[PDB]
Formats: sequence, structure tokens, C-alpha cells
Amino acid sequence: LNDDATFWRNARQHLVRYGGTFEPMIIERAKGSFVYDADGRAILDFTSGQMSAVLGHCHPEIVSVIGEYAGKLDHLFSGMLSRPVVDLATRLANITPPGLDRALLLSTGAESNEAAIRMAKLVTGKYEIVGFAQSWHGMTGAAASATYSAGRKGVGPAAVGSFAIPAPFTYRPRFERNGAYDYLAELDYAFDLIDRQSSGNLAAFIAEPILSSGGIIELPDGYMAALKRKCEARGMLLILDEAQTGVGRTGTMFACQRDGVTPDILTLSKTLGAGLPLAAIVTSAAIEERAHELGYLFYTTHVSDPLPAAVGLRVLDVVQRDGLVARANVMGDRLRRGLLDLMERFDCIGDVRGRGLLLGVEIVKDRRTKEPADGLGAKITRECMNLGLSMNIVQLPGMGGVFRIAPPLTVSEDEIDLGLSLLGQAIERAL
Amino acid sequence: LNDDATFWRNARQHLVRYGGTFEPMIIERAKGSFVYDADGRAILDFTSGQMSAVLGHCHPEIVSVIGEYAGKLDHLFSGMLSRPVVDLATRLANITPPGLDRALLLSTGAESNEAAIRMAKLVTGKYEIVGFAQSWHGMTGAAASATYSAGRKGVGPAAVGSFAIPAPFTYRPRFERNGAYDYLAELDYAFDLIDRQSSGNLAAFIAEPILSSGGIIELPDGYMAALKRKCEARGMLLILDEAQTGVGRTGTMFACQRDGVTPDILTLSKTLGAGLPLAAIVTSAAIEERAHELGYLFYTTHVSDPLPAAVGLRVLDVVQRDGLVARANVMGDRLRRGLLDLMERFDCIGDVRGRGLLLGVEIVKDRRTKEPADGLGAKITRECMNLGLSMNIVQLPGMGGVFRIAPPLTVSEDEIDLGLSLLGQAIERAL
Amino acid sequence: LNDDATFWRNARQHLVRYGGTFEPMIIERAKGSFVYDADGRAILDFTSGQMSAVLGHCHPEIVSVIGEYAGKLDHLFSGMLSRPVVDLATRLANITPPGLDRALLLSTGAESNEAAIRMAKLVTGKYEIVGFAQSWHGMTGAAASATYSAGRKGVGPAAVGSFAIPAPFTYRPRFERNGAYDYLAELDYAFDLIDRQSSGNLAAFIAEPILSSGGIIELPDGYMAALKRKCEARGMLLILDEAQTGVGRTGTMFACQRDGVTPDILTLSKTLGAGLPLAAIVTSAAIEERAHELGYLFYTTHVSDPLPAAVGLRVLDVVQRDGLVARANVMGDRLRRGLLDLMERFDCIGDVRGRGLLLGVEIVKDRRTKEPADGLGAKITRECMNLGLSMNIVQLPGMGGVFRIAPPLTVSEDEIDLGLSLLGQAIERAL
Amino acid sequence: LNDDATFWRNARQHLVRYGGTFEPMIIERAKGSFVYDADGRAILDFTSGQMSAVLGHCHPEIVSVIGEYAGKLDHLFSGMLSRPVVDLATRLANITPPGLDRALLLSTGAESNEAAIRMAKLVTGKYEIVGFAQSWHGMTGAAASATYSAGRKGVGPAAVGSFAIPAPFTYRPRFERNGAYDYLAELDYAFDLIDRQSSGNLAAFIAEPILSSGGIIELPDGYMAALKRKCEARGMLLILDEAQTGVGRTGTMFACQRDGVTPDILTLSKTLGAGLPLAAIVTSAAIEERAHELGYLFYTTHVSDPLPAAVGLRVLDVVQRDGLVARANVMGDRLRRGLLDLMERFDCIGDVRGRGLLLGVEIVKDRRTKEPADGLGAKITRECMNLGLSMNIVQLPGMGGVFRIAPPLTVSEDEIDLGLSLLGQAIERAL
Ligand SMILES: Cc1ncc(COP(=O)(O)O)c(CN[C@@H]2CONC2=O)c1O
Ligand SMILES: Cc1ncc(COP(=O)(O)O)c(CN[C@@H]2CONC2=O)c1O
Ligand SMILES: Cc1ncc(COP(=O)(O)O)c(CN[C@@H]2CONC2=O)c1O
Ligand SMILES: Cc1ncc(COP(=O)(O)O)c(CN[C@@H]2CONC2=O)c1O
Ligand SMILES: [K+]
Ligand SMILES: [K+]
Ligand SMILES: [K+]
Ligand SMILES: [K+]
Ligand code: NA
Ligand code: NA
Ligand code: NA
Ligand code: NA
Repeated sequence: LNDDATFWRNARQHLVRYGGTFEPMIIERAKGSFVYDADGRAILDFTSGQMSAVLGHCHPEIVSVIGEYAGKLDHLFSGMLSRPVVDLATRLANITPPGLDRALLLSTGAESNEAAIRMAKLVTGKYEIVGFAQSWHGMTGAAASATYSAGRKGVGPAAVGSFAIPAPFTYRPRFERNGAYDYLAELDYAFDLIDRQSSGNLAAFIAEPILSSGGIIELPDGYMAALKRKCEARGMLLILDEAQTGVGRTGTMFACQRDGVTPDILTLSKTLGAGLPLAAIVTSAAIEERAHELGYLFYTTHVSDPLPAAVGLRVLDVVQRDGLVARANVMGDRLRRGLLDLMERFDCIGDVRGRGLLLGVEIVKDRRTKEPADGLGAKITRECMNLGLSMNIVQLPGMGGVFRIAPPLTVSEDEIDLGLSLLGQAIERAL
Repeated sequence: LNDDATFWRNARQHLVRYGGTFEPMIIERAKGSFVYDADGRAILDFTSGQMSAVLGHCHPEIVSVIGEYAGKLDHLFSGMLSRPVVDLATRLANITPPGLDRALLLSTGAESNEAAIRMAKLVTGKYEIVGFAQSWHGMTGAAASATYSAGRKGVGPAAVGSFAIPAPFTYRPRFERNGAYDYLAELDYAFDLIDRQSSGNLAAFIAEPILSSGGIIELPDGYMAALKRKCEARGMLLILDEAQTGVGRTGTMFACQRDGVTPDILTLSKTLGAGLPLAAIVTSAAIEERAHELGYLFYTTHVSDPLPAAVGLRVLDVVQRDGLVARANVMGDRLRRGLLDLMERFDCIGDVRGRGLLLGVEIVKDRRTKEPADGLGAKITRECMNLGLSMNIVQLPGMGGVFRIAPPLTVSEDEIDLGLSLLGQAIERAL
Repeated sequence: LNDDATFWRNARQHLVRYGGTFEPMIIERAKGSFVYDADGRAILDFTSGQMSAVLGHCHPEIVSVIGEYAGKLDHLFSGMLSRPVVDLATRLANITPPGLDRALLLSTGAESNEAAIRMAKLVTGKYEIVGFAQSWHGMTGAAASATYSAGRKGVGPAAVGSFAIPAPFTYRPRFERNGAYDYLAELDYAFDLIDRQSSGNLAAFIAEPILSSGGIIELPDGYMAALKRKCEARGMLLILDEAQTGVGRTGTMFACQRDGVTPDILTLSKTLGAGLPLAAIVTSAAIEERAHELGYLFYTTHVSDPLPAAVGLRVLDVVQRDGLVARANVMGDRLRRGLLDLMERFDCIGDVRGRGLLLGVEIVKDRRTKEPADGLGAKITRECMNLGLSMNIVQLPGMGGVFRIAPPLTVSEDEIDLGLSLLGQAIERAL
Repeated sequence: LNDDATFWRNARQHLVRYGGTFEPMIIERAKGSFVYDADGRAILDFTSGQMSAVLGHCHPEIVSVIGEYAGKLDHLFSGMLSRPVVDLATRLANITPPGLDRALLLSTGAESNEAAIRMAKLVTGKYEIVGFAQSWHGMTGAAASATYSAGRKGVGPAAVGSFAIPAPFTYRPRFERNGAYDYLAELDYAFDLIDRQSSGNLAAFIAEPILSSGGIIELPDGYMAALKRKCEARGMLLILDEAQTGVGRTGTMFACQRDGVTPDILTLSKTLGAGLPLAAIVTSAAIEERAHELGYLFYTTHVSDPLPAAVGLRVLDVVQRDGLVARANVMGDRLRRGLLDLMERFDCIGDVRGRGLLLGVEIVKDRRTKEPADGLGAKITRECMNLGLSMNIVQLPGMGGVFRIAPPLTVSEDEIDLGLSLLGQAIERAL
């Protein structure tokens, strides 16, 4: 049982609490789209862990390369190159759009964003960073300074030159023009304010293509192209954080491919490592050269370490070989339709949005007031668990509670259906 | 050969340069105290990679737990606990001094420092951080802001409330009292200045027990106890960064044990993961409770991930079981004596310092002027390599060039001797 | 003549240039609503100098108290009180609304704002300051940090915690709700963004009731009451900068009286000293007491100096006795109507706004496009001068050029007419 | 009497407290070296008010020009030049050393420092400012950020890039070299630390030649020349704040003349206006030209106002004509010798320092421990007052209490003697 009192005692005595509450179970094993508790109960992992296990848990191919490298080439002095690093860097150049040529292989999402923001600052000689008021880029310094969805209070001033603009949110619009939600006009208005505040040191804009922690907010048609122009005009770089969207989850290899807008710096992390700590930034040859002339530095312990790099390469291979990007569209379609059916059945479902296998379900009291459904979101999440389905709700100011759904790209039709099943039961049990 | 032109071509075209130069070889395999190039030449790893491979490369026991977990419990939603996490946290509490009870398991050294600085700020309601002018804590925001040995120029303002004090450096003293280098008086003097600058928001002092990047600078007798008192008097926390010193390298499990001064927050990383990305912060139950009441947040993708945690546990086990801490003293003694013999043979060796298996050799032009030996340091390093020994020299302002020597705790007497051999040959070949 | 080459030579060799260009004349004397050049030509002062000479130049009553005090009580140690200081402080308490009790007598507008912002910060324990994107509060540190109409570039980062929100501008609206410019909804929207950026340290909002440098922008009906509520809800103080509006210019003693919204801190300067350097902050007894308990400090050389204080008292007396506040309405009406007649005559006049004797005329190319009239504004200003009328145009981004009209409260009907005359002639001569 | 209860009642009800306590008397008139209370008691002003009345109170010549201008040319639009402004600017160029050519005429000391720091920042493209840990430059933003003797707590973060170094203090030395207080070596040591902290944006060093608020600390022989070299080497400007030292008080027109080291920017204030608000910055033609090309802005209400400028000119005239600079030396000698005699009489006098008519007397418990005499300083100050002598003691950390003595340059031999008399009586009455 999940009740080993030695276990729970040690947890209470020796663990630092870092956000949320701990699930009241002991996870013993994981395989595919499932995690198993101490009683052997299988829990369908609809969030791919912390939205990373793109190939599900313990993917045989992944298990193999990890073995293969643990015993042959593990960690090295950061000045020493090896094959997996060069291969992964090369691969990354080949599959990202034209204009992205050179990669830096790191360990975590925050780190990747830090490395990108530092390069932007160096190459521009400037320091001001603009992000979305509902963003999430990480817990470390610069990354947290550009993170507005949470964590800004009680921990001292943020980095100097931090600005946020509102993110385009079609579900709950706030900027109208001619009895119309004009999100491009909103963008124009936001920028005018920045311009007036800036000290003349705008360095970069950092953005997620789909705000995940912010509540599955997809940047609408033509927004990105518009943003990139605002940047170009100001001599700013555009940094695209594809930690959650990259590596086939939205139905394209990279979300940026959908819009055809290529960023100056692209960052990747969660999905790329598929559960293991591996991250990266990819930039153009011109930007890298200048950063280099300027003495760019981002020297860490695990930068260019062979093992993680070998893992990343394998992940790319399987995704490509097994056409998991296409699969994301097919299963996403199936999942999306199911969600829409639930919304037909239940008034508490106010919206279903997202793309491919990155979907969001917004819980509301009134599908007209779109009044946020406080508490409902949480019992639902609770019943899901009992029902055997791991869900994750994000709750932000002035919005309804949002379920972030992101199953493995290797998820099955049957699994999708089970999840749909369990979710329906949880909602009716919760009302 | 190391000359695969496809390889070097891809490296040049697709890699972001991040500090230094790339070694002109292709590392294909690694085992024990050695790395092997493409021609199969064995290079003795006197830096344990990037000072992390405590058990050398590809340690069978490590290879096994990694296999064991890759296929059984890999990565999880951050709210889900598992056995390796609770076991590692518990172990960490049991082997660190009394006053360190609760752990947070992360991925990198910088992250660990960020998590610690954020907790300090939260719990004190303050934001100013003091470090050593020769420190190195990481590349991300807060960590870099507290890093003064390098990286402060051309990348915008540092975090608000950043201060540094000089580190006690016996080899090249600068503060005398009564014809005596009074490093405690220096400490007093440094603090008075801080006090005068502070806005009344001193939150913490962050320090390495032995400044590694700063040039193997060991805090002298009674310094630490003195520092901790300066902190206590100011209501500041003392954060000890044991990324390089922790886990038996100095001859004690933790450097802080030698002085008997226990920090409020202890951070670990490199050695703990033994090449893999795993890091941690350990704090007292009182500090954790308050951070918790205050809503502390440090939620990342890989926090509490089972695989790395399982690796960390194994590393602790082997170190303990094979008495590798004691071994550090025995081999360190042997290595130290060899270095002293070289210094007898060569005038260019100005100092040999450090502890256990974290040693430093300062290259000088004149062992009286102690004039820094520019360039000499670099040919030596160069010949070492040709000779088949991987060394690392750090060069800081107003100091001679320093070789940072840190072989695996599992290093052999024969290996130590080979290294001593190769080093002697490299010096005579270089003069 | 205005051409003394010794004069112009010395000006060029020994004067620091600090903004704008120097008028090509030598002002020798001033009296009433006029300044006189070296040829004796009289220039009608429609800006009361730098918008300060409320009683016109060289007001006999002012000339007398200045004599009276220069020879009897001039400057003192800042711990020494005297009658004019206590009398002026008392008077200020008696004529400002209930809730404003205690005054601090300083020298300049910027200083007054600094003293107010410092008190706000002290009493709240916070540091973030919000202002209008088109504001003007001064050239010194905090004041400049809260100044967004100009001066933010090329001089380093601004104060930490600086935010701006757009000012309500009816002439050129940008926020619509239901085909309507909803400036209260804009206010709500602005604040939501602040809230998301804030580190949880909102200390105060600083505002001008009528943005003078920003282009004579009057806060519309119900705005202020709304702003004060946003502040109250956030535990922020509202600081009202009445440097240009205070002391009867808008037709009320204080602009804040019109709206019936009383600020936590009121600052005054230009008009209060009537050309001489005198400024002040007035706050409630509760705020002063706490600032005091908290050790508030604002100790300068001329704080509480008797001479300026005696001047300020006299100015208040004459304004009251000669009913100059009412006069401001009567002459303002006359001036406003004249301006409206010109706008009938000339398409280039796009708007006439303001209150009492603080009026603005916005020059436009097309009274529909409301396209800004670049250059036109400047010849007009130029011809005015030749015609013998001193005007001042402020030109801000995305707005037409604006003439800031503010004659002395003692201005005559005839003078108003002359100005109207000269202005009409200048416009036709300039097109 | 000084007891008008209406007066004291109004003071209590309507005055903001801003530091210290109010003297329990009502000052009614002032003339020469004396101030008179309500009972007509004459108080000898040994601090020239707030160290400004260089020509004593109500100087007939000053009274006259003030009359002369109040009635003829008072205040003007800031773009309008007049004779007093050009004359004063020209005069300032002629009497300051070669290299100081162009002046900016403002109102207060803080403002003058702000204008100088802003110019330094503009012209260097940098933002970091270094000052002395015991400095005093003003209460506004930048000025306060560079002020370390007091006021840094409880009012939010300081300006970004603020650093302090210890000031050379011969009375209580803390940096020895070869059993010697080597203040140049201290300077070297201080700078090394700065260099290590700097983000590579050192803009200027701001300093008082004699730290007045800091406790009458004179920069020792060769210090300044040394400082200026540290600046030059770093591409930093040296800003000299001569608010208390300028205009003949130290026995030279400007303190900087004594050392023969000319600053890049010189600021003046208190003494220049002789009780009235007038201040200035003087810089070289090269610096002004570049600031100008760069768009320097410092546009205030009273910049270039004729009245104050006319006052400043008169003050310069009298000082020169009546050889008040020489007088400062003669009377200073007399005052200094008297102080030394007291120190012979009383063990509580630990030091007498300063220059010309800017002298300091440090009160100590033990003339060996040099233990600070807490409380003694205050009764002495108290008895002085009763005795009829206005003194001012500054009390800083780790120092004895200091009397800042600065009588009018027009002080008489008899007055000096009276002061010496009263001071002796106060000390014996206080022990
Ligand atoms: C003492 C210390 N703390 C923290 C860190 C940061 O660790 P990460 O780089 O994994 O975040 C380092 C890095 N060590 C440097 C980094 O590279 N080589 C070194 O000697 C370090 O030496
Ligand atoms: C878009 C995005 N970027 C960067 C990061 C930072 O990654 P690390 O935590 O590995 O540094 C996150 C984290 N994801 C959050 C973190 O936890 N859950 C999330 O949804 C993220 O969502
Ligand atoms: C050296 C110096 N510089 C600048 C200033 C600022 O002048 P303002 O106060 O006029 O802006 C002061 C103030 N002198 C302090 C202030 O009060 N008493 C003193 O001894 C000063 O001593
Ligand atoms: C609203 C307001 N507040 C404060 C100030 C600062 O006053 P000082 O310049 O005296 O410090 C100004 C300056 N007025 C500007 C400054 O010059 N012309 C103007 O219209 C102002 O308009
Ligand atoms: K590495
Ligand atoms: K996790
Ligand atoms: K005063
Ligand atoms: K003026
Ligand atoms: Na590409
Ligand atoms: Na412990
Ligand atoms: Na009142
Ligand atoms: Na000169």
C-alpha cells in the first residue's frame, strides 16, 4: 500500500516543500502512458509526467541508448567534444527552419532560457526583456524575471528592465475595436506603452507559442508575424520558448513552423530530453558569430555531455521514424472531438482549446458569464485521480480553472478513450 | 583519427561556442580515470571531467542503477513522490551535520544555488546577497549575480543588491595588521563597508569553502566561524556552495565538517550526481517550515525525478561503503607530496595548496615576486595534453595561472604516479 | 540691441546647454504680463515665465516682502524655526481640503516630488511608483524616474520599480468599449497589467491633475475618483503634483478641489513661489506621524528658510484678497472663447482644451485625420515671437504640436485681447 | 518670549518633521554673525546657518542687489537669457581653474549633483557611480544614492550601480602597510574590489574635498591626485562637490586649487548663493560639447533665473574685493589655535581638524582609546546654546561626536574670541 508510514514519515521530515501538495500515493513503476502506485494500480498519465515524456515512460529505445552510453561515454570536461553532441547539434540544425544553424546543449528549460536571454543581451548591448503577463519560463533569475504567471512576490526586486504585455486571449477578450476584439491593435497599444517606458535598451521579447502554464493560450492568426515585426523595428531579438510545444506536440515539429515565423533564438527542453535533463538553444550563424566575437560565455558542468546528447538524438530519431508528429494530429483530433462531446454533455465546460496534443479545458460556473468555477475544477481533478487519471489544473487570475492535457505522442486510441471515459465520470461525480 | 573532417566541419557549422576552445580530439569512450580519443589514445582525467566524475567514468555500479531505473521509474509529474527521492532526501539528512534536515532535489549547480538564494530572500523578506570577489556559483541570473570571478561584463546590470567582499588569500595577502596578514581584521573591514552600503536588506552570504574557479583558495583557520558570526549578527543566512567540495573530495564528507561550522543552507551538485545532472539544497527544519508558510516555490520539470535520485543514492552508498572519503586523504597526501617534489625541481611552481583531492598549483615567473607566469601555464597545459594528461588552468587578475587538480576518488596510486610523471615531463618540455 | 557680440560670445563660451535653444534676445527688464528686450521691445509673457509668475513680473507686493525679509531674516540653520515658516505651513493647512494638515517647505518642484515619493516609500515599506506615460515631475532621480514624457534615454537604468500607465486622452482615444472610448475601462485594463508585473511592492501613484508637459491633458470626469480607489485597494498613496495647477490657475485654489478627491500627499512649487524657488508638500497628520515614527528624513540647506516662506505667504494673501482664483475663470473664459473663434477661422486648430488659465491648443494638418502638424507649430511659435508674443509648444509622439498657454492671473482683458490678436496674425503669416 | 503657545501649537499641528528636533526658540531677526530670538537674545551663528551665509546674515550688499532685481528682472522662461546669468557664468569660468569653462545655474546642492551625475552618465554611456562611505550629496534620487553617511535604510533599493569606497581618515586609520597607515594603498585596495564588482559601466566618482557631514574629514596629501588617476585609467569622470568647501571657506577660492587637481565637473551651491537658493555645475568645453551633441537635458523652472544669478555675482564680487579668501586663513588660524588651547585644557577634545574656516572638533571619552564620547557631545552642544552659541555636532558610526564649525568669512576677531569663550564654558559646564 501507499501507506508505508516509514515512507510518509521520512517524506514529512526530510523533504523541502516547493509548490503544491504531494500526491498521496507512492509511485513504484512507470511504463508507456501509465504510472503505477504501490498497490499496483495503474494511473493513466495524461500529462506525460511534468509534460516531458514524449515517448511515454521507459521507452525501450530510450532504455537502450541510456544503457549503451552509461557504460561507454558519460560525462566530460566541457572543452571536450564527442559524437553524440555534434550529431545532435547537426540534427537540430537540419530539422529546424532555415535561419537556425547552431546549437548549445544544456540541461534544463530555465537554463536554456537563461542562455538565450544572456546571448540576446550580449549581442545587442542592451538589457530590457519583454514577456507575456501570463508567461512561464523558469525558476532561475532571468527566467523568473520574465515569468509573470506566478512567483513574482516576496522574493525581492525582479531583474532591472523587466516588462510584460498582455497575451492575446480570444476566450476572454479585453481590447475592442469597432465592436471587435482586435488583438493586433492590442499589440500595437501594448508596444506603445513599452516604448514610452523603455530606457532605450530593449533587447528581446521572449514568448511561448502556446502559453501552457498561462492556461493553454494559443497566439491567434497573424499575431506572431506581427510580434516579430515589432521586434525587428526595435532592433530586438525574438526568443521562442518551445519547452512544451517543441518536438511534435502541436502537430508540427516546432510550433513556429505552423506560422512560418522563425525566431532569432529557439529554446527547447522538456520534450527534447523525454524525461531526462537535456535542453538547448538554437540560433542563427550570424548571431552565434557575433556572440562569439563578443566573448559569449555559458560554461556549465553538463553542457555538451555525451549521455544526455545521445538520448536527445534517439528521441529525434524515433519521432521522425515513427511519424509521431502526424500521430499528434490524428490522436489530437480524436481527443479534441471527445472533449467537445463532453462539453455538449456538461455546461461546466466553457472552452476546449489548444493544438495537436497540447489541449486545454476551461472550467466555468456559467457558460455565459464564463464565470470561473472555483472548487469545481479541484474536485474534478480529485475524482479523476480516484478514477485513475492524472490531470493537472492551472488556476490564474480572472480566468476559469484550466486542465492542461498532454498525453504521450505514443498514446493509443484506446488510451485516449479511457481518458475520455474517466474524465466524463469524474465530472458527473464532482457536480 | 581525431581528424574526421565531417566531424570538425559539423562542429564548426552547428555548435554555439560558449567559452574557451574545443580540444582538438574526438572523445569516443571513457572508463575509470581515463578518456580515450579516436585513435584509442588514453588520456588520464585529472579533473574528473568537469570536476564531477567522483567515481571515475562509467562506474559499473552507476551503470547498473541507471539501467535498473531507465527501464522501471524514469520521470514523473512533480507532485508525485517515489522511493529514490525519499531515500536520497533521508540519506542526505543523515549524513550532513545536525541542523540540516530537509532536502530539495534538483538538476544543476546554478539551479541549486538559485533555489537557495530564493529561499533566503523569502524567509528574510530581504534581497541583498554578499559573495566573494573571486567566486563562481553558476551562469543563471542570481547565481551569476553572485559570481565575481568572471562573466560580469557586457550583459546588463546585475541583480539589485549584489555585493562582494575580498576572499582571504594567504598566498597573496593584502591586509596587514602589525606587520601581519590579519584575515579576520580584513573580514571586519570588508563588512563595515557592506554595512555602510546596505539599504538594510542583507539576506544572505553565499560562499564556497574552497574557491575552485577562483584559484583553489581555501578559507583559512577560523575564517568560517567568523563569517557565520557576521551573518548571525546581521540576521543573514549563510549559504554554503559545496558543488566542488561536497561528497568526500576534501577528505571529509563535507568541507563544512572540517571547520565544524554548519550553514543555514547547503548546496550540492557536480559530485553528487557523479556526471549526471542531479543537485540539491539541504536546509534546517525551521527554515523549511517558514519558507513553506511563506509559500516557497521552486517547481521545475525534473525536481524529484526518480532516475537521477536513484543515481545519487548509489553514489552515496559506494562512497560510504568503499571508504572513498578516507581514500581522498590518502591519495591526496600522495599527490600533494609529489607536487611538492616538483616544486623542489622547478622554480616556476610557486604554491601547492588545497585539500584532499582538490589541489591547486600556482605557476609563477619569480618565486619571490611571485610574478605571474603568463603563457608558461598554457604551454604546460599543452604539453600535458600531448603527454596524455588532461589538466585545467584558471587564470585570474593579479594571480599566477592555476592548475586545478581533482582526480577521481577511485584514482589509483599508479595513476597518481603517472600523472605526476607526465606533469614533470610537461614542465621541462615547456620551459 | 540684442546683438551685443560680447554677450553672445560669452553665452556661447561659458554656458552649458540644457535643452532647447536660447531665444535670440537679451531680456533686460520685466513687469506685469510683459518682458522687455534690449531694444526695449515688450514681449507679452503668455507662459508666466516658466509657468510660475502667477502675479506677473515684479509684483510690487512681492518686491516689498522680499525687501522686508532680505534685510531682516534670510536663511537659517534647518533646526531653527521662524514666523514665516510656521505661518505659511498654517496657511497651507487652512486652504487645502480636510485631510491635508502638515507641510514641508522646500525649494523646487522636483525636490517636492522627491520628498513626497520618499515619504510614500517609507510609510508603506514599499518602493514601486506608478505614473502616466506622458508625465513630467522633474529632472532629479525619483522625479525623473516617474517622468515619461521625455528624458528616459541614454542616462542609465531608471529607478527600480518604475511603471507607467497611459493617461486618459479624450482628443485621441485608444481604448473602446461598445463603440465607446471607455477611459475607466482603460484604467481597469492598465491596472491589471501593473498588478501582474508588480513584485508586490506598490507604494504610490503620482499624477498631475492636468498633464502640462504632456500636452494639456485634463483627467476626464470621474477618473480621479476612480484612480484613488485603485490606490486604496492596493494600499498605495496617491501623490498629486500640482506644480502647474495649484494656487488658483485652473479656477479653483487647487485642481483637486474641482473633483473633490483629496490626495494623500499634495505637492506644490512653481506658482507657490511666484518666480522664486519655493516648493512644498502637504500631507495628512496620520501620514506625517508615521513617517516621523519611522525616522523620515529630508534635510536640505533651504528647507524652512524664512525669506522664501515669507514670499509664499504674501502670494497666498494677494491671491485670496484680490480674488485671483475667480479672475482665473473670468479671464480663462475670455481667452477660451477667443481661441475657439480662431479655430473657426483656421482649420489648423484641432483642439482647445484646458481649464481656467491653463489652456492648450493642438495644431493639426487635418482636423479629421487629426494628423499632426509638424513644422507648422514651429513657424507659428516663431511668428508669435516676432509679433511680440512669447508662446511655448510641446511636441509629443503621435500627437499634434501643442501650445501651452498660461498667462498671469493678474492678466488684463486688454492683454488677453492683444495675445489673441498677435496669435491670429502669427497663424496667417505662418500658413 | 519664545513661548508663544499659538506659535508652538501651530508648529506641532502643521509642520512635517524632517530630521532632528526643532530648536526651542523663535528666531525673529538675523544680522552678521548673529541670530536673535524672540526675547532679543543674540545667538552667535558658528555654522553660517546651514553652512551657507558666507557673508553673514543680511549683508547690505546682498540686500541691495536683491532689491535691485526683485523690482526689475525676476524670473523667466528658461529659454530666455539675461545679463546676470551670462555674467555669473562668465565669472565662474574666470575664477575656476583652467579646464572648467561652462556653467549651468540651478537652485540646490542636490540638484547640482544630479545635473552633474546625469551629464557624466550621458557622456560616458555608462551608469555606475562611486562615492565615499561617509559622503553627503543630497536628498534627491541620484544624490541620495551616492550618499552613504546616512539615509539609506527603509526607503527602497538605491540607484542601480551604486558603490562606495572608504574615505581616507587619518584620525582613525584602518589600513596599514609596514606598520604604517598607507591611505594610497587603501585606495588601491578599494578600487580593486570595485573593479571586480563593476559590470563594466563605471561612469564617475563623486567626492567632497572635505567630507563635512562625514565628520570634517580632509583628503590627505596626494590622495586626490591619486583618485583622479584611478578615474582616468577607468574612463570615469571625477565630480567634485564643493557645496561646503567652495567660494573661499578653506582658504582658497576652491578646495581643488589647494591640491592642484582639477575635476571634470565641479558643483557648487550653499556658499555660492549665500543663503538664497542658487547652485551650479561647471565643466570643461569638451564635456559640454559632447553632452550637447548627445542631447543633454536638465530643464527646470529656475534654471537661468536672473535674480538668484544676480545674487551669486554680487557674492563673488564681495569675496574678491574684500579679500575674504585670505581672511578665511587669518581667522581660521586664530580659531584653530583657540581650539588647540581648549584641547590643552580638556581631555575630551580628541582632535581638531579641517581647513581655513571649515573646522571640526572630535569629542572622545579617552584620548587614547579615542573612545567616542556619547552624550558628552550633546550636553556640550546644549550648554553652548544656553551660553548663546549655535553649534552642530554630527555623530557617525565608530567615530567620536563631531562639532562642525564654520563661521561667516566676515566673522570678526572679537566674534571668534566670544565663540572660543562660550565653547570653553560650555565644556566645563557639561563635564
Ligand atoms: C562552486 C560552484 N558552484 C556552482 C557551479 C555551477 O554549476 P553548473 O555549471 O552545473 O550549473 C559551479 C560550476 N562549475 C564551474 C562551471 O564549469 N567549471 C566550473 O569549474 C561551481 O564551481
Ligand atoms: C514554457 C516553459 N519554459 C521553461 C520552463 C522551465 O523548465 P524547467 O522547470 O525544467 O527549468 C517551463 C517549465 N514548466 C513548468 C514547470 O513545471 N511545470 C510546468 O508546466 C515551461 O513551461
Ligand atoms: C557636500 C554637500 N553636497 C550637497 C548637499 C545638498 O544640498 P541641499 O541640501 O541644498 O540640496 C549638501 C547638503 N548639506 C547638508 C544638508 O544639510 N546640512 C548639510 O550639512 C552637502 O553637504
Ligand atoms: C508638473 C510638474 N511637476 C514638477 C516639475 C519640476 O519642477 P522644477 O523644474 O522646478 O524642479 C515640473 C517642471 N516643469 C517643467 C520644467 O520646465 N518646464 C516645465 O513645464 C512640472 O511641470
Ligand atoms: K561537460
Ligand atoms: K518531476
Ligand atoms: K534652512
Ligand atoms: K528660468
Ligand atoms: Na535550420
Ligand atoms: Na543532518
Ligand atoms: Na486642510
Ligand atoms: Na576656468
